[PDB]
Amino acid sequence: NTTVLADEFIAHRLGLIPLQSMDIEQLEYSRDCFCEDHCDKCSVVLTLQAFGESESTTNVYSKDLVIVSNLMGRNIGHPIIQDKEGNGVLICKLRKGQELKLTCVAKKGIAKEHAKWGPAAAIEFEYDPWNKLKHTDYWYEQDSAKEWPQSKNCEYEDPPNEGDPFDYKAQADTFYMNVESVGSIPVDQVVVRGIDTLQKKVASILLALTQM
Amino acid sequence: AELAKQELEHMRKRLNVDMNPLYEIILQWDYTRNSEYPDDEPIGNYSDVKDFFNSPADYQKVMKPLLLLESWQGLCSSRDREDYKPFSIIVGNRTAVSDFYDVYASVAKQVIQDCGISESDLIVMAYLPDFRPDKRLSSDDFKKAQHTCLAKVRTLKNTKGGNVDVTLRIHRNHSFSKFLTLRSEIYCVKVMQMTTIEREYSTLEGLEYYDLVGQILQAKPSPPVNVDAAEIETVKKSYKLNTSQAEAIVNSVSKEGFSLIQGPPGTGKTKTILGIIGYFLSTKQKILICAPSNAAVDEICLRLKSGVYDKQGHQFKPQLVRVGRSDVVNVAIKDLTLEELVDKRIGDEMREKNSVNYRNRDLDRRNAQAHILAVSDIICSTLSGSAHDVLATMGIKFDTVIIDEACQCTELSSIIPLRYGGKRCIMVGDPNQLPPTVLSGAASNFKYNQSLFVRMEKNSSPYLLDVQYRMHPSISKFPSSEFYQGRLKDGPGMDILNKRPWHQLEPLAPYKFFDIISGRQEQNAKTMSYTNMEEIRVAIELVDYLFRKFDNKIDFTGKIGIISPYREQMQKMRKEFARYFGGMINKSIDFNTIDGFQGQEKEIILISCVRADDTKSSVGFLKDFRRMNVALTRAKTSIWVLGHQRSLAKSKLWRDLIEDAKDRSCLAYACSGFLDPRNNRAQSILRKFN
Amino acid sequence: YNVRMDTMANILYYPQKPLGTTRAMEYLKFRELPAGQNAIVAIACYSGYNQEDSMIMNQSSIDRGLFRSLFFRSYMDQEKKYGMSITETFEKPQRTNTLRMKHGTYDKLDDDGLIAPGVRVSGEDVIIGKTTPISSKRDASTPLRSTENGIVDQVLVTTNQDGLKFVKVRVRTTKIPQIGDKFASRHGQKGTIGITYRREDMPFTAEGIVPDLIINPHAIPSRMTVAHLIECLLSKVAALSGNEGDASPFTDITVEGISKLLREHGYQSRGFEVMYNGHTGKKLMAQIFFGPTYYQRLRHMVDDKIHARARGPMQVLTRQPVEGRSRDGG
Amino acid sequence: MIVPVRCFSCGKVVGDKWESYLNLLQEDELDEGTALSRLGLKRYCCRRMILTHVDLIEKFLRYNP
Amino acid sequence: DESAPITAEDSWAVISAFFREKGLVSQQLDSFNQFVDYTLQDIICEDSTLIISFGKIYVTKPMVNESDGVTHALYPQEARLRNLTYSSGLFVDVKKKVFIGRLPIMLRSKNCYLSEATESDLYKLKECPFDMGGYFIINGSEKVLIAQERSAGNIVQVFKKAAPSPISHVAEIRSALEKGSRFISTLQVKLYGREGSSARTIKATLPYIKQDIPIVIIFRALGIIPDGEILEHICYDVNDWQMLEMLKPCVEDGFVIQDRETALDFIGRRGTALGIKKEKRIQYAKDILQKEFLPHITQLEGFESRKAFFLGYMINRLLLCALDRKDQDDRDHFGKKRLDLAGPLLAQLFKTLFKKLTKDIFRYMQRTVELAINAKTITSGLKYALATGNWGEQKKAMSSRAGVSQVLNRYTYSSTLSHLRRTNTPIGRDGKLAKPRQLHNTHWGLVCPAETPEGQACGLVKNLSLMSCISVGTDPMPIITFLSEWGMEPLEDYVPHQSPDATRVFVNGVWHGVHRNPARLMETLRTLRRKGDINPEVSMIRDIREKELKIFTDAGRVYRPLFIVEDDESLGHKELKVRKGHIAKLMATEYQDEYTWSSLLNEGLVEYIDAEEEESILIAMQPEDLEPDPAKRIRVSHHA
Amino acid sequence: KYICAECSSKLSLSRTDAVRCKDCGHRILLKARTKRLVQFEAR
RNA sequence: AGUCGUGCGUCUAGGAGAGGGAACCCACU
Ligand SMILES: [Zn+2]
Ligand SMILES: [Zn+2]
Ligand SMILES: [Zn+2]
Repeated sequence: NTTVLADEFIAHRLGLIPLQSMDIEQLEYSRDCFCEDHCDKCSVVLTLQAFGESESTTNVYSKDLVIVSNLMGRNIGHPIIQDKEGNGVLICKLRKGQELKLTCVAKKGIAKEHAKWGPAAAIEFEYDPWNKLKHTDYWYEQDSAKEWPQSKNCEYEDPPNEGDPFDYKAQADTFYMNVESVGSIPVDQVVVRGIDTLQKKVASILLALTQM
Repeated sequence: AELAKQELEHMRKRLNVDMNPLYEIILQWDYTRNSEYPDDEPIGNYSDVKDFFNSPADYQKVMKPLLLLESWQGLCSSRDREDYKPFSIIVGNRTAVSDFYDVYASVAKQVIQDCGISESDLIVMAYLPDFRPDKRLSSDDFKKAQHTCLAKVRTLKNTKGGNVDVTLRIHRNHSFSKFLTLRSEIYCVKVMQMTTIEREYSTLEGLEYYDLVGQILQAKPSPPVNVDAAEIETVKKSYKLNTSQAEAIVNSVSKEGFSLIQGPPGTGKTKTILGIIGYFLSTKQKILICAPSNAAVDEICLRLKSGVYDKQGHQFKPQLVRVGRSDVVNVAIKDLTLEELVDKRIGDEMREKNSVNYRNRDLDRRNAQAHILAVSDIICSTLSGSAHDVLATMGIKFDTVIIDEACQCTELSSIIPLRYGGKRCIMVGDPNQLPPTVLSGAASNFKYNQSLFVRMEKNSSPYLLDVQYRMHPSISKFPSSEFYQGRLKDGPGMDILNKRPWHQLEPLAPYKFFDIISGRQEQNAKTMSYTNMEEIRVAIELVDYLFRKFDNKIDFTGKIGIISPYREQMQKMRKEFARYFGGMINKSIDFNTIDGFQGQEKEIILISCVRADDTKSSVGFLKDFRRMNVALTRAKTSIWVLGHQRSLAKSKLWRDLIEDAKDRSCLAYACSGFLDPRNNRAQSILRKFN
Repeated sequence: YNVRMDTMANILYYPQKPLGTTRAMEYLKFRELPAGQNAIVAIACYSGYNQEDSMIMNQSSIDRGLFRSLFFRSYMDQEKKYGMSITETFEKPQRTNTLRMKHGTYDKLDDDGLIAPGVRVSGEDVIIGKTTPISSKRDASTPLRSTENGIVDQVLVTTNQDGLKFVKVRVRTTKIPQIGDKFASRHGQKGTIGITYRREDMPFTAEGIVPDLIINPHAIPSRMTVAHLIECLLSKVAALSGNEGDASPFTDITVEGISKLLREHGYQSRGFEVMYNGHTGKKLMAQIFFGPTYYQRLRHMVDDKIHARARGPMQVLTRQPVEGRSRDGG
Repeated sequence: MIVPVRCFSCGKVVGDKWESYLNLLQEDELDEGTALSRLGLKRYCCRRMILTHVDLIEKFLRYNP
Repeated sequence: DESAPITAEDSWAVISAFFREKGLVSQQLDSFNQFVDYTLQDIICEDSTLIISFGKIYVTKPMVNESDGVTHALYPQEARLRNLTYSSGLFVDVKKKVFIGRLPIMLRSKNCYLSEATESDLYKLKECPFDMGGYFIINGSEKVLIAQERSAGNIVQVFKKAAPSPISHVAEIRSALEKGSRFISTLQVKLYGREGSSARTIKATLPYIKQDIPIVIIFRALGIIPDGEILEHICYDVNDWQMLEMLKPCVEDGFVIQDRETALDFIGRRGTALGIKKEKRIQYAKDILQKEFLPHITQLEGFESRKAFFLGYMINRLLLCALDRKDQDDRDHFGKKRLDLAGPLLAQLFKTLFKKLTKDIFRYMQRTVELAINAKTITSGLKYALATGNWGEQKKAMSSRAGVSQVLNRYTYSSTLSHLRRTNTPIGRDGKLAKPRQLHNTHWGLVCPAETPEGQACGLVKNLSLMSCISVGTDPMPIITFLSEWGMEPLEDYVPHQSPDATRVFVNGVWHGVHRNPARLMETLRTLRRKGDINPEVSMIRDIREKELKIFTDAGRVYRPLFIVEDDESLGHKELKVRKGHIAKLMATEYQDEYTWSSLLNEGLVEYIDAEEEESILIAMQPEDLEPDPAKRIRVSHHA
Repeated sequence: KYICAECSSKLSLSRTDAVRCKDCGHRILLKARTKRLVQFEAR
């Protein structure tokens, strides 16, 4: 590596690069399987090679990464490309005489250990558009309704009527959830895997209770 | 000084032009695409070659589309006409070079040796999962392949086990890279060599830094400079040249810059070049002679080997360097080649010693070739070969650059040798001769076929060589009247030619036109080349009659040459002559196309025209006046013209030629068995046609 | 900065220009060389760890490239001659005829005696291996800082004015924000991170936006820093519109115009945004002031401000602990 | 130096569209907000991440090394 | 359109032009350039004579003389990497060229490679284009000289005294040469006796005279023997009897002296050094009075009346302050303060080192009873001065006032910019006197109100505003000649009793003379300065209340640019000279890169104003606010 | 073992040898990165 | 409308540690 950037900087940038994880369940954590180091059964190996030329700067993208390990017919670890041009995520720029040559090992993991594993960027969660449950006391100076614009989801619920009294028996319901995926996993598979993980955690709790 | 630094920087830039833009443009093309143009861009982008260029940028913008179109047409021609041997490679790691991907692949040494893949060869790669291992892979599969990708060979590294590592450069944005997975079999087949295209592109880019850039853009030759007549006469007497030739040489040498010399065939063009070289040497100054074809370079080298006389009359033989391969160059020129001259001049501890010895030998060879080039005074080569890497590394300025057959080469090829700081350029060419080789008719429509010498002649009239010796005055009459618009004077030997015989007899005359009353030509779909049997039969009968008349009195070894516009017709004639006459046709008779036969002169020339059917008014290549001039000017004593009367009469030039022949009584009706009185059918047909 | 061998250099990972920039900044060229980043600040007391002007920074943002820094430290060594014909030598000590040997590991040193770039050095590891002949020689290596460590970035060797060999070794380290690190807005507010929360725990707006920073509101009244809230509102308006906002002192624009523009952008006029508790999803009773704001990571960091001594070296003059954490003082 | 790979606030990948952002600003001569909206950035976190970024990598590459 | 009014926003464009013409480090670069151009030659010429002679001094490009090597061009990056000194050698011709040393070269000066370098050239040299230079590379370390604040010289400052002290009011002037051979001459005149003390006497502490002498004896020595002439010089308006009543004790006590020789003898009585008062001491006292007493006004005996007139003016100011008709002078005002940049500091260091070298070569010549210039004496001295910050004549000096040179801070670009434009106050960081620490109202537009360190240094270290520049100095002789030719009566011919109305003209604190038509002269001077004939840095102030004209050309004066407003307009309302056409021209020039800040100065659209001049002008807040939804901040009404 | 700041060409000089670049007069003489394996993590 | 010039290269596998005072400047609570 001889780029103007730093090895730690480029490594951090590479870590955030999304990778295909449709068959992540098939892949096993490195800490679990008995392997010396980053065996093909628990890791994905890619190689990044690049260098500049006379007067044209070399831009390094996600597509430049080349898978070197054997995936055994699994569509996992492929860089995610979504831009119209198809270049991918810009990584760095190399000038004439600047040689970049490195290897990347990707392991199975969760976003809790590091945000780079986050499959969803923003997860919007809303409920009770109209202030029916009195959960929030809108801050107002002249008029609460005028100051605070109506939410988009408000159209999906009947507007409140001042005639009726406050419903103290009402509880939170009809939660509007918008899930956006970075690209590693489709939103449908994202929610499916989240439900599966929660169910597996509850089942593990039950198993621990039974064992103890 | 500052000027020296600027000159050095300009030379370095000219000799170190990056090829990356050319690779980017070429690799974006689709091999499977079958169209007149590489892309679907609007036709309006292409523009005809402007006579005057405002600035180098406009010249480059005009030329680059034409060069790309020519390259695409050459690629298509290689794909269709030629079928290179396919091979297979294993994909490796990919390196993201600037706007490119370099893929390392391992191949067998025998496979690449058989295919003939070098470091400057273009290939097309494809993925064929359903391809049967036993199936005979061919270029047809690549053309019909769903996915194809162009690649350029960069390096070829040999390694134990007979393993060749090849670095293939492809366009980054190309989607085919998605199939370039590790340990993946990819079927690749060669297309063509990009060395000439790369050199042309480099010259086009560097034209800005050329010393004569202004003259090239303006295309205006430097004004003539008056010279004393006494000096011209002295030079003519010393070199034994002609008055007109001596005056033209003196005028060209006196003025600095581009010099135009129009030498019609048979006017001592090689003699004129020798005189120019001798005059320049008499007045170290390295001189670079460049010719479009290796044959011209070999002829020039052979002529120079005999020595060139100076003003004092003392013949001398300056060291001559031929920059070319031994196989392509003539056998006689092998000694003059750089490799042979260097060889003549030269005359795990074991592994390390062997490697050190090999490195020492390589260094000694490099030093020897550098010394030979530095001491050499005359360097003869081709336009493409003039840009050889060795010369660029040497970086030796060539003050005088002579270009031969300036009308037979493209502008880029002619300008290629000028990169080496060419201050004086002397271009010799005859516009009436064959135009520069072009693969695309569309490019010709944009005046791409037009060479720089054509524009220079249009701007100013060159010094036409009026005196000719080999060409018979009758033969040169019609070309002089029409093609050259006069200004041609027959030499002293108007009728004192050594080949006196076979002229007195009435049937055989210096010029004749034996038309065919009836003739049908068949066109082959595979080759699209017309073939006619009447022409072949007439030619065979005439040759047999000539041999019978002088079977033993005179030997026709290398004196009879049959030329036809179409390759298929010439091949059929050769086959028929071999079947009938036998092996004697190998030497006695020479069969070759008119374009290919250019540069060769024979006592008897049989120009056979294939166009016989009158159904289609189209004339074809026969319409062009330059081809007719080339065909007529290659003869010395006897010309036998064969072709249907009406089809030729359709064209204006051919109609004028027929009228002139009738005026000179050179027209004689001919048909099958013309000289066979036994066949009464031929006599009856001739009588009826009268 | 790659070629500059400064004694101490700090480089921000992802410099960002402020959303609200004074018209004089372009003349100062601050936009070309910004010092800070635009982080989504919520002025609320969420977990109680931002009290006393403290702040809560998102752990996910921290590990995703938020306020990461590169610290470069350069050590210089010379072969200054003490007496003619006697000079120091840059060579790896071999323990032979040497009496002064320190805990620094000399294995990292190469044959030349200088660690090449890409070598891990920590603690008292020797960076430059120099030995002064004595009349056989005594070690004079330059040990690495005890309290600082990292990957050696570059090494250069030249000749001084008198021709003596001179060496300069620059070591680069990556420093990530921590709780003890000090940050500050552009209004004289200085805060030390109290706790690092992942994107899940921190509250999220109705659009799913999780703030990068949370600041206790109590910092505003006492400090009289009304400009911070106006800057946050202007930054929100600029981000929504996409056009950089003018935050010059005496600009004709007023707070009412900014609020009107924000309302036109489909948000609360005064910048308050409904937020949800990340622990349980319950809507917060009181709406939270929210929006982007420019922040700067000050050089004051806990990593270099933490010291501890247990029977360390003592001054010869008084047999008492020496002064300075870098020298293992007390 | 280079555009951040993912948004600090939410984590959305924004490095792909930096070149597209520059092309829209230059080729189409579109305003900042319109270009960002076309690229598909709704939340203002990504909007300020892209808008506020500075291309110091080019300036560093201006040097010979 | 072209002459239409100008909006507030368009003014920003003009501001941009300023930063293009000068930049953020303009002051230091200009000071260093003017130093190396003129001050070095002036110092060489001042001590050129010896009992040998130096004709000219030449400065080459920076170079390094490596041992066992060949000298070659040295660049700032190479110096920083190799810890070399970025200095250029000095060549001086000697007659009956010699390398005298190396002068450090400031970045972005007129003697550095990066000056005539484009962005591509700077990158090729591994130099950041954003770097503003303005520092010295010593042993690789980057050192910046902080502007030093000092009390302006050649000005009379009158201060009261505490009740316990017998003195009531003291008027002090720090006379010093503005051309060469600078030496501090603090002349103080004190009024002994508090209110009601019944002893209203005034005594001036002549330099080298410990015992204060009455002003009457000084006037007698100068040549004004008659008491009436002394009173007329002291008091201009005979109508004011209070001044005469207060001065009556002074003349009563000075009546003893009536002869010039007696006055000179009495002056020479104190400070005896084994001399005879009547033998070769009257000449000594006369020489002291010619040089020591008010050296700045003149240094020749041809016209000694100027000293008498200046002393009379000083006594008049002291009496006015004592009578309470004139407010006490304030030290915090920048009009009386000068900010010496790297220019004057390097000039002093040079002067000292060159004097030391001259002494050394003189000693060497004396030894050689029957070349050999120690160049290191200057180079090493300068290196030490720029290394530890000890600004002293020699290393052994303990009162060098360290802190002048500080390691440039490069934590961030803004920090470097602030440090390069930083100012320091020589007052010790200790003490608990809040008055100097507080920023005076004069700091408006010259010192940033907010940017300042917190703690002991608070209120002492100051940072100049964006549109603030330090005068580099100019020759006042053209101004003196113009004033004399325009109708300024010589001070020798001044006749106050027959000239009740007259405006005194002061140039660099020198009372050259008086003028009868102050308005016309002031208008002509302003027109010439706006046209560009006179350097804009010169500050001209006219006070009608005191009827005094002051002209300042000395360096170290802080000034800022402001638009000029004139009543000439078709509409008739007050409008600025700058119009839409000038802004359009500036925008066109910016787009092209013809019309820059220099053109604005030449056309008179923008004028430089210093601290002193601001006391005699009214400034509008905005271009169009003071000339002609309760959300906008309340704006002060345009009463004027 | 060493490279030039400007030429960026390998020198591989030894002890008791000049530290100046052979190609040019510049003598910065930077050193290339260590051949030892180096690993980094995105954390 | 049916044909064509141009280029490439030849030797490669063996055990242990211990130390700077003064002055100046910047900066933090
Ligand atoms: Zn494993
Ligand atoms: Zn985001
Ligand atoms: Zn070099």
